[PDB]
Amino acid sequence: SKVCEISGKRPIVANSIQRRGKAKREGGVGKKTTGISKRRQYPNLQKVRVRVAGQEITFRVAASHIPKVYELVERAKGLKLEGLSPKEIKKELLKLL
Amino acid sequence: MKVILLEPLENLGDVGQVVDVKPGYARNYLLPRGLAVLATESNLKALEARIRAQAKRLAERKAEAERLKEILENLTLTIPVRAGETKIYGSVTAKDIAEALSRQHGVTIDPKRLALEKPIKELGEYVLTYKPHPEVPIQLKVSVVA
RNA sequence: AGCCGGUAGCGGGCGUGGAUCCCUGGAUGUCCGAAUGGGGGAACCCGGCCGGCGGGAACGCCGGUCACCGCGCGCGCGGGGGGAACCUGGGGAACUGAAACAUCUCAGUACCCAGAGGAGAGGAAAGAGAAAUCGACUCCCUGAGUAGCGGCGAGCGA
RNA sequence: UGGUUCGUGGAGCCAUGGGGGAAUCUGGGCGGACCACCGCCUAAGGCUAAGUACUCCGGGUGACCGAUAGCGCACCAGUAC
RNA sequence: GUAGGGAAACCGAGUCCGAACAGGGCGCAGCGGCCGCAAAGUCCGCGGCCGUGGACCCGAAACCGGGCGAGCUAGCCCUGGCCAGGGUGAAGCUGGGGUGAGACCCAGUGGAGGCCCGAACCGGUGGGGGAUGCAAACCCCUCGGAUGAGCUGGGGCUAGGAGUGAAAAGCUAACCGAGCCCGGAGAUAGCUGGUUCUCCCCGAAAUGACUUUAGGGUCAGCCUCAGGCG
RNA sequence: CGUAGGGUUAGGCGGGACCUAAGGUGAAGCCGAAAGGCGUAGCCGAAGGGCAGCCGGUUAAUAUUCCGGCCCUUCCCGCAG
RNA sequence: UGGUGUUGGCUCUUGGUCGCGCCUGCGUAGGAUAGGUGGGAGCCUGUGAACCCCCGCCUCCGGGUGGGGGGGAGGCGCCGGUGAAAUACCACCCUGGCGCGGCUGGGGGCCUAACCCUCGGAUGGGGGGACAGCGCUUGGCGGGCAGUUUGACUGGGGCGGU
RNA sequence: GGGCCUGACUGCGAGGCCUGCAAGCCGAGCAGGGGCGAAAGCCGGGCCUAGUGAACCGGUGGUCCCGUGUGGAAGGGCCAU
RNA sequence: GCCCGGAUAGCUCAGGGUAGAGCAGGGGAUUGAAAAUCCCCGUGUCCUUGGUUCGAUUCCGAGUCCGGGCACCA
Ligand SMILES: [Mg+2]
Ligand SMILES: [Mg+2]
Ligand SMILES: [Mg+2]
Ligand SMILES: [Mg+2]
Ligand SMILES: [Mg+2]
Ligand SMILES: [Mg+2]
Ligand SMILES: [Mg+2]
Ligand SMILES: [Mg+2]
Ligand SMILES: [Mg+2]
Ligand SMILES: [Mg+2]
Ligand SMILES: [Mg+2]
Ligand SMILES: [Mg+2]
Ligand SMILES: [Mg+2]
Ligand SMILES: [Mg+2]
Ligand SMILES: [Mg+2]
Ligand SMILES: [Mg+2]
Ligand SMILES: [Mg+2]
Ligand SMILES: [Mg+2]
Ligand SMILES: [Mg+2]
Ligand SMILES: [Mg+2]
Ligand SMILES: [Mg+2]
Ligand SMILES: [Mg+2]
Ligand SMILES: [Mg+2]
Ligand SMILES: [Mg+2]
Ligand SMILES: [Mg+2]
Ligand SMILES: [Mg+2]
Ligand SMILES: [Mg+2]
Ligand SMILES: [Mg+2]
Ligand SMILES: [Mg+2]
Ligand SMILES: [Mg+2]
Ligand SMILES: [Mg+2]
Ligand SMILES: [Mg+2]
Ligand SMILES: [Mg+2]
Ligand SMILES: [Mg+2]
Ligand SMILES: [Mg+2]
Ligand SMILES: [Mg+2]
Ligand SMILES: [Mg+2]
Ligand SMILES: [Mg+2]
Ligand SMILES: [Mg+2]
Ligand SMILES: [Mg+2]
Ligand SMILES: [Mg+2]
Ligand SMILES: [Mg+2]
Ligand SMILES: [Mg+2]
Ligand SMILES: [Mg+2]
Ligand SMILES: [Mg+2]
Ligand SMILES: [Mg+2]
Ligand SMILES: [Mg+2]
Ligand SMILES: [Mg+2]
Ligand SMILES: [Mg+2]
Ligand SMILES: [Mg+2]
Ligand SMILES: [Mg+2]
Ligand SMILES: [Mg+2]
Ligand SMILES: [Mg+2]
Ligand SMILES: [Mg+2]
Ligand SMILES: [Mg+2]
Ligand SMILES: [Mg+2]
Ligand SMILES: [Mg+2]
Ligand SMILES: [Mg+2]
Ligand SMILES: [Mg+2]
Ligand SMILES: [Mg+2]
Ligand SMILES: [Mg+2]
Ligand SMILES: [Mg+2]
Ligand SMILES: [Mg+2]
Ligand SMILES: [Mg+2]
Ligand SMILES: [Mg+2]
Ligand SMILES: [Mg+2]
Ligand SMILES: [Mg+2]
Ligand SMILES: [Mg+2]
Ligand SMILES: [Mg+2]
Ligand SMILES: [Mg+2]
Ligand SMILES: [Mg+2]
Ligand SMILES: [Mg+2]
Ligand SMILES: [Mg+2]
Ligand SMILES: [Mg+2]
Ligand SMILES: [Mg+2]
Ligand SMILES: [Mg+2]
Ligand SMILES: [Mg+2]
Ligand SMILES: [Mg+2]
Ligand SMILES: [Mg+2]
Ligand SMILES: [Mg+2]
Ligand SMILES: [Mg+2]
Ligand SMILES: [Mg+2]
Ligand SMILES: [Mg+2]
Ligand SMILES: [Mg+2]
Ligand SMILES: [Mg+2]
Ligand SMILES: [Mg+2]
Ligand SMILES: [Mg+2]
Ligand SMILES: [Mg+2]
Ligand SMILES: [Mg+2]
Ligand SMILES: [Mg+2]
Ligand SMILES: [Mg+2]
Ligand SMILES: [Mg+2]
Ligand SMILES: [Mg+2]
Ligand SMILES: [Mg+2]
Ligand SMILES: [Mg+2]
Ligand SMILES: [Mg+2]
Ligand SMILES: [Mg+2]
Ligand SMILES: [Mg+2]
Ligand SMILES: [Mg+2]
Ligand SMILES: [Mg+2]
Ligand SMILES: [Mg+2]
Ligand SMILES: [Mg+2]
Ligand SMILES: [Mg+2]
Ligand SMILES: [Mg+2]
Ligand SMILES: [Mg+2]
Ligand SMILES: [Mg+2]
Ligand SMILES: [Mg+2]
Ligand SMILES: [Mg+2]
Ligand SMILES: [Mg+2]
Ligand SMILES: [Mg+2]
Ligand SMILES: [Mg+2]
Ligand SMILES: [Mg+2]
Ligand SMILES: [Mg+2]
Ligand SMILES: [Mg+2]
Ligand SMILES: [Mg+2]
Ligand SMILES: [Mg+2]
Ligand SMILES: [Mg+2]
Ligand SMILES: [Mg+2]
Ligand SMILES: [Mg+2]
Ligand SMILES: [Mg+2]
Ligand SMILES: [Mg+2]
Ligand SMILES: [Mg+2]
Ligand SMILES: [Mg+2]
Ligand SMILES: [Mg+2]
Ligand SMILES: [Mg+2]
Ligand SMILES: [Mg+2]
Ligand SMILES: [Mg+2]
Ligand SMILES: [Mg+2]
Ligand SMILES: [Mg+2]
Ligand SMILES: [Mg+2]
Ligand SMILES: [Mg+2]
Ligand SMILES: [Mg+2]
Ligand SMILES: [Mg+2]
Ligand SMILES: [Mg+2]
Ligand SMILES: [Mg+2]
Ligand SMILES: [Mg+2]
Ligand SMILES: [Mg+2]
Ligand SMILES: [Mg+2]
Ligand SMILES: [Mg+2]
Ligand SMILES: [Mg+2]
Ligand SMILES: [Mg+2]
Ligand SMILES: [Mg+2]
Ligand SMILES: [Mg+2]
Ligand SMILES: [Mg+2]
Ligand SMILES: [Mg+2]
Ligand SMILES: [Mg+2]
Ligand SMILES: [Mg+2]
Ligand SMILES: [Mg+2]
Ligand SMILES: [Mg+2]
Ligand SMILES: [Mg+2]
Ligand SMILES: [Mg+2]
Ligand SMILES: [Mg+2]
Ligand SMILES: [Mg+2]
Ligand SMILES: [Mg+2]
Ligand SMILES: [Mg+2]
Ligand SMILES: [Mg+2]
Ligand SMILES: [Mg+2]
Ligand SMILES: [Mg+2]
Ligand SMILES: [Mg+2]
Ligand SMILES: [Mg+2]
Ligand SMILES: [Mg+2]
Ligand SMILES: [Mg+2]
Ligand SMILES: [Mg+2]
Ligand SMILES: [Mg+2]
Ligand SMILES: [Mg+2]
Ligand SMILES: [Mg+2]
Ligand SMILES: [Mg+2]
Ligand SMILES: [Mg+2]
Ligand SMILES: [Mg+2]
Ligand SMILES: [Mg+2]
Ligand SMILES: [Mg+2]
Ligand SMILES: [Mg+2]
Ligand SMILES: [Mg+2]
Ligand SMILES: [Mg+2]
Ligand SMILES: [Mg+2]
Ligand SMILES: [Mg+2]
Ligand SMILES: [Mg+2]
Ligand SMILES: [Mg+2]
Ligand SMILES: [Mg+2]
Ligand SMILES: [Mg+2]
Ligand SMILES: [Mg+2]
Ligand SMILES: [Mg+2]
Ligand SMILES: [Mg+2]
Ligand SMILES: [Mg+2]
Ligand SMILES: [Mg+2]
Ligand SMILES: [Mg+2]
Ligand SMILES: [Mg+2]
Ligand SMILES: [Mg+2]
Ligand SMILES: [Mg+2]
Ligand SMILES: [Mg+2]
Ligand SMILES: [Mg+2]
Ligand SMILES: [Mg+2]
Ligand SMILES: [Mg+2]
Ligand SMILES: [Mg+2]
Ligand SMILES: [Mg+2]
Ligand SMILES: [Mg+2]
Ligand SMILES: [Mg+2]
Ligand SMILES: [Mg+2]
Ligand SMILES: [Mg+2]
Ligand SMILES: [Mg+2]
Ligand SMILES: [Mg+2]
Ligand SMILES: [Mg+2]
Ligand SMILES: [Mg+2]
Ligand SMILES: [Mg+2]
Ligand SMILES: [Mg+2]
Ligand SMILES: [Mg+2]
Ligand SMILES: [Mg+2]
Ligand SMILES: [Mg+2]
Ligand SMILES: [Mg+2]
Ligand SMILES: [Mg+2]
Ligand SMILES: [Mg+2]
Ligand SMILES: [Mg+2]
Ligand SMILES: [Mg+2]
Ligand SMILES: [Mg+2]
Ligand SMILES: [Mg+2]
Ligand SMILES: [Mg+2]
Ligand SMILES: [Mg+2]
Ligand SMILES: [Mg+2]
Ligand SMILES: [Mg+2]
Ligand SMILES: [Mg+2]
Ligand SMILES: [Mg+2]
Ligand SMILES: [Mg+2]
Ligand SMILES: [Mg+2]
Ligand SMILES: [Mg+2]
Ligand SMILES: [Mg+2]
Ligand SMILES: [Mg+2]
Ligand SMILES: [Mg+2]
Ligand SMILES: [Mg+2]
Ligand SMILES: [Mg+2]
Ligand SMILES: [Mg+2]
Ligand SMILES: [Mg+2]
Ligand SMILES: [Mg+2]
Ligand SMILES: [Mg+2]
Ligand SMILES: [Mg+2]
Ligand SMILES: [Mg+2]
Ligand SMILES: [Mg+2]
Ligand SMILES: [Mg+2]
Ligand SMILES: [Mg+2]
Ligand SMILES: [Mg+2]
Ligand SMILES: [Mg+2]
Ligand SMILES: [Mg+2]
Ligand SMILES: [Mg+2]
Ligand SMILES: [Mg+2]
Ligand SMILES: [Mg+2]
Ligand SMILES: [Mg+2]
Ligand SMILES: [Mg+2]
Repeated sequence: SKVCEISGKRPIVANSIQRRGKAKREGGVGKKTTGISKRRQYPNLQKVRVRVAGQEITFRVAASHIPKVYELVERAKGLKLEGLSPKEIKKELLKLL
Repeated sequence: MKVILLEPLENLGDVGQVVDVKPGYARNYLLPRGLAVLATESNLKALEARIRAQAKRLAERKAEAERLKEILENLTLTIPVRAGETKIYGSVTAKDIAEALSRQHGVTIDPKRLALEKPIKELGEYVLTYKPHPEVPIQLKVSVVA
């Protein structure tokens, strides 16, 4: 899952820490680390289809910024849009950011 | 997710009212079918801009009717006809009552807005009903004479 | 006042009417190469359009123009590739040390990638931290192997 | 999860992949869990010389080498092979 | 450096443990006639040794990163080529026989097959030779397959914990139980080897305790030098 | 082998200005931290398809190439049907 | 594999806490169906009584009760008899039931519009369908793979012994 | 064998044994508050030599020593186990 | 160390107003018996100690023993 086109959220590198033992605060000797290795945390990317000036535009977006898509659809009502292709439309909708 | 209904909808609300729905129902159903719009702030005052006009435009329709109920309830359109003892040879229609008003008092009147189902064939004093705007009706005193 | 590079000789020339030679600007600059008309096993092969040359229409040569991508109202402008180290960002080992070994160490180092520029990063407090105080950021000394962190081991370290 | 001296520790701070999701100064963040009090500072927009680094390049200088040394190459060397 | 004691608050030539004025721990105090010399300490130089660094020099078998190889070899893909000559004689067909019709029988024809013999071609069984070779796998005699799961040219694809494998851990450019090159890198080596002028004095140990320790270490023992005591 | 001089002649032979095969590449499109990985048509890709020359003579050295004899292909323009 | 996001519409029937309703509560003595306690000689009835019918009903099968169609001057308490606890009316509540309202969670039936597949026709038709896929998080199986560990003494080492 | 009892003490400890270290062992006497004995005196477990495990990490009772601007708190320290 | 359990007759298991039931054991009926079957019969501090109530299997508390489960191990 690549990149949110609205927020620019992208996959980040994380660790995955494996622990044994009873935490000190529960009365145990404490926690011991039995493995640390690398992994990727991904943005929850989804498709959002909307029709703008009679053209289907598809966004790859983190579920965080889903309502931001419709916001740009509003702000495009003052724009002169008809005649352009679904590519040029998406460009305009994004420069409003 | 509050949105603005643009159509009365089954167990949601009346057009112009703002109600709450789950997001999926909104952005995947109500919105692409024109059935509503999201209740942003931009098209929120836009809604207050319409309830404002309609309030004042409907009150002007009530205020102009009064600027004629005052007149018409303070006068007598007198219609001289040709008649024998009681019954007229011709008749006086709303059209006649209309043009006769424009003749004497010069008030312009819509004859189709006058409560006359049968043309008038008998001398006397009549008080009829004039409804320019409903719930604001006028009682016109009109004297027909030979 | 000599000169036609190393480089002498053969055979021929130039210079006080200022050469050779040294500096700056300019002109020329085959083909390949980011390579960019298109193709291709780099330095080869094959085209469109405009103008020219030959007896020239076929054929060939000469000059000009023609890639992709981005950005602004078909026209412009910009991008590409390279550069000894140095710099920022995105990824990121292991031997080794712990006299075995896994947490820890080596080290965010080696290396890969993107980008930058003569530097780059950073930078004008939602800061510091106890001074009733200071007053952007960067770099050097000191603070200090301190405070602390640590299978409280080996070590790490403001 | 990462960063910091901080390896889960009483673990704050800065950064953020997921979920929930505010207010405009009588708003908000910080002073190492947390609460009070007392103070510090104004987040989610951008730019900014100089002092810093390096040495393909040019010059100056060595209690630097002197042809098995000094650069791999003093010489037609990143060559012959 | 000039004050230490205590985990600390803290006190201070003291302090901590303690109820203590108890007891104990760790601490506290120049030579000569105000002048001079010496000295705590500290600064710089020199020397021995220790810590961190590759740390006396040379040497692994290996681990890891980024690249380079399928012109050798293995499999597959696309497109071409090659297999003298001879021998055997399946099915089917035709005719004859047979029967109620058949099954089936004989003859002829026919030309099948991981069929047979044997060159080219592809192999490499036994023996001998070669063994600083003609050759880092060859030569001679002999022997297997030779229409097939056949052999072979040109164009291609698949690679390093990965390929490919009628399976041998085979092969992946003349050593593959994990290729090659450059890099981390002077990896690490408690092991083995090596360690360069002269003279003078002294002079060991191969034991004990503990040790994932036993051919390695830490302390003690034994050697040496300096200052002091006598 | 050393030094010098000379020698390779094509519309028809082979390849190109022709076609496609595996495969490679790749406007559309799809995917991946970056580098990049895919991908229909299209383009490239040959010892496969396609396409018009045979015999003799000559040089120290080239010959279906030069020469001789006899044949043929495509492109342009013109005339005729 | 649970929670959650992407993720929506309509129903059916549930359950768990919270507020209120109305009661269910029958060992033995006894009038009879005695929750626990306390208050209290008056609660009632035209602001519908002593009897007939539907039943919500729960019945311990003896009885409890409501709202309806019955109904046009009547009830039961103090008194008590035996009680550990007197009965009426009123209330604070326990063990329990459900009528209603709150958040809720659970399953089940359907739908289409997200998302997925398909359709020479693609702002559309068809099928799957809020499942699947994909994101963050939970626990588990996991030599397919990775990093490693697998002691010493020893009349050689192993085995044995220590 | 019996009576009374809890010294199977608290705060310390001259001086020694043993010994590479670290440990192990024996100890008179002073103070607090006690048991027994008329008293002298004895008693800091057991005739004696085996019946044991350094540190790290954490639990529990106490102490009120530290408490990250300040008052608390979180968390440590100390004594005991 | 923490939560959930149990104990009831000889073995097993059921349980605010009872002390239960089955199997083992006793005789009696029954056959050639080995039986099944039929019968009647016993076997309790319900672990113990406080408390609850008018009362105690229950309910509470607290200890004893034995079951389960959880986490831990310097
Ligand atoms: Mg994790
Ligand atoms: Mg605690
Ligand atoms: Mg841990
Ligand atoms: Mg830890
Ligand atoms: Mg990993
Ligand atoms: Mg998507
Ligand atoms: Mg969507
Ligand atoms: Mg749509
Ligand atoms: Mg979010
Ligand atoms: Mg959200
Ligand atoms: Mg913004
Ligand atoms: Mg008329
Ligand atoms: Mg000359
Ligand atoms: Mg000359
Ligand atoms: Mg002159
Ligand atoms: Mg001049
Ligand atoms: Mg020039
Ligand atoms: Mg080009
Ligand atoms: Mg090209
Ligand atoms: Mg031209
Ligand atoms: Mg000419
Ligand atoms: Mg021309
Ligand atoms: Mg040309
Ligand atoms: Mg051109
Ligand atoms: Mg590039
Ligand atoms: Mg550049
Ligand atoms: Mg860097
Ligand atoms: Mg970085
Ligand atoms: Mg790696
Ligand atoms: Mg590591
Ligand atoms: Mg390691
Ligand atoms: Mg290792
Ligand atoms: Mg090291
Ligand atoms: Mg090691
Ligand atoms: Mg080691
Ligand atoms: Mg090892
Ligand atoms: Mg290691
Ligand atoms: Mg590590
Ligand atoms: Mg290192
Ligand atoms: Mg590190
Ligand atoms: Mg980096
Ligand atoms: Mg480097
Ligand atoms: Mg500068
Ligand atoms: Mg700068
Ligand atoms: Mg500012
Ligand atoms: Mg300020
Ligand atoms: Mg600062
Ligand atoms: Mg100030
Ligand atoms: Mg300033
Ligand atoms: Mg510093
Ligand atoms: Mg200091
Ligand atoms: Mg640390
Ligand atoms: Mg460390
Ligand atoms: Mg660290
Ligand atoms: Mg570090
Ligand atoms: Mg820092
Ligand atoms: Mg850190
Ligand atoms: Mg952290
Ligand atoms: Mg960390
Ligand atoms: Mg922290
Ligand atoms: Mg924050
Ligand atoms: Mg967040
Ligand atoms: Mg405001
Ligand atoms: Mg404020
Ligand atoms: Mg506020
Ligand atoms: Mg903040
Ligand atoms: Mg602060
Ligand atoms: Mg805070
Ligand atoms: Mg604070
Ligand atoms: Mg501040
Ligand atoms: Mg600011
Ligand atoms: Mg900031
Ligand atoms: Mg800048
Ligand atoms: Mg300036
Ligand atoms: Mg600067
Ligand atoms: Mg330098
Ligand atoms: Mg220089
Ligand atoms: Mg120089
Ligand atoms: Mg010299
Ligand atoms: Mg030399
Ligand atoms: Mg040299
Ligand atoms: Mg020499
Ligand atoms: Mg030398
Ligand atoms: Mg050089
Ligand atoms: Mg050399
Ligand atoms: Mg050089
Ligand atoms: Mg040399
Ligand atoms: Mg050379
Ligand atoms: Mg101290
Ligand atoms: Mg004290
Ligand atoms: Mg004292
Ligand atoms: Mg003392
Ligand atoms: Mg001195
Ligand atoms: Mg020495
Ligand atoms: Mg030393
Ligand atoms: Mg080294
Ligand atoms: Mg080093
Ligand atoms: Mg070394
Ligand atoms: Mg050294
Ligand atoms: Mg390794
Ligand atoms: Mg390994
Ligand atoms: Mg590699
Ligand atoms: Mg390669
Ligand atoms: Mg091959
Ligand atoms: Mg090959
Ligand atoms: Mg073929
Ligand atoms: Mg053959
Ligand atoms: Mg044949
Ligand atoms: Mg044959
Ligand atoms: Mg044959
Ligand atoms: Mg024969
Ligand atoms: Mg024969
Ligand atoms: Mg035959
Ligand atoms: Mg035939
Ligand atoms: Mg036959
Ligand atoms: Mg024949
Ligand atoms: Mg045959
Ligand atoms: Mg055969
Ligand atoms: Mg044969
Ligand atoms: Mg054969
Ligand atoms: Mg055979
Ligand atoms: Mg061969
Ligand atoms: Mg052989
Ligand atoms: Mg062979
Ligand atoms: Mg033989
Ligand atoms: Mg042999
Ligand atoms: Mg050999
Ligand atoms: Mg041979
Ligand atoms: Mg032979
Ligand atoms: Mg032979
Ligand atoms: Mg043979
Ligand atoms: Mg044979
Ligand atoms: Mg043969
Ligand atoms: Mg054969
Ligand atoms: Mg044959
Ligand atoms: Mg074949
Ligand atoms: Mg082949
Ligand atoms: Mg082939
Ligand atoms: Mg071949
Ligand atoms: Mg090939
Ligand atoms: Mg393959
Ligand atoms: Mg491959
Ligand atoms: Mg490998
Ligand atoms: Mg590798
Ligand atoms: Mg494999
Ligand atoms: Mg094979
Ligand atoms: Mg090789
Ligand atoms: Mg090789
Ligand atoms: Mg090989
Ligand atoms: Mg091998
Ligand atoms: Mg290996
Ligand atoms: Mg390996
Ligand atoms: Mg190897
Ligand atoms: Mg090889
Ligand atoms: Mg090689
Ligand atoms: Mg390299
Ligand atoms: Mg390097
Ligand atoms: Mg290293
Ligand atoms: Mg080395
Ligand atoms: Mg090693
Ligand atoms: Mg060794
Ligand atoms: Mg030696
Ligand atoms: Mg001496
Ligand atoms: Mg001697
Ligand atoms: Mg000895
Ligand atoms: Mg010894
Ligand atoms: Mg040991
Ligand atoms: Mg050993
Ligand atoms: Mg041994
Ligand atoms: Mg050993
Ligand atoms: Mg050794
Ligand atoms: Mg020693
Ligand atoms: Mg001695
Ligand atoms: Mg001696
Ligand atoms: Mg000595
Ligand atoms: Mg001496
Ligand atoms: Mg002496
Ligand atoms: Mg020659
Ligand atoms: Mg020639
Ligand atoms: Mg010709
Ligand atoms: Mg052409
Ligand atoms: Mg083509
Ligand atoms: Mg594209
Ligand atoms: Mg990736
Ligand atoms: Mg590409
Ligand atoms: Mg590609
Ligand atoms: Mg393709
Ligand atoms: Mg073409
Ligand atoms: Mg082509
Ligand atoms: Mg190609
Ligand atoms: Mg081609
Ligand atoms: Mg061809
Ligand atoms: Mg063909
Ligand atoms: Mg051909
Ligand atoms: Mg041809
Ligand atoms: Mg011909
Ligand atoms: Mg000639
Ligand atoms: Mg020839
Ligand atoms: Mg010829
Ligand atoms: Mg000719
Ligand atoms: Mg014509
Ligand atoms: Mg999951
Ligand atoms: Mg869901
Ligand atoms: Mg359905
Ligand atoms: Mg649909
Ligand atoms: Mg569709
Ligand atoms: Mg559809
Ligand atoms: Mg559909
Ligand atoms: Mg459907
Ligand atoms: Mg459904
Ligand atoms: Mg789902
Ligand atoms: Mg979760
Ligand atoms: Mg997991
Ligand atoms: Mg396993
Ligand atoms: Mg393994
Ligand atoms: Mg598996
Ligand atoms: Mg393996
Ligand atoms: Mg071990
Ligand atoms: Mg051994
Ligand atoms: Mg031995
Ligand atoms: Mg032995
Ligand atoms: Mg022995
Ligand atoms: Mg022996
Ligand atoms: Mg022996
Ligand atoms: Mg053994
Ligand atoms: Mg006694
Ligand atoms: Mg007494
Ligand atoms: Mg002593
Ligand atoms: Mg000792
Ligand atoms: Mg002992
Ligand atoms: Mg005493
Ligand atoms: Mg006494
Ligand atoms: Mg006494
Ligand atoms: Mg006494
Ligand atoms: Mg004593
Ligand atoms: Mg210990
Ligand atoms: Mg430790
Ligand atoms: Mg501790
Ligand atoms: Mg405590
Ligand atoms: Mg305090
Ligand atoms: Mg504080
Ligand atoms: Mg306070
Ligand atoms: Mg305080
Ligand atoms: Mg504490
Ligand atoms: Mg504590
Ligand atoms: Mg505390």
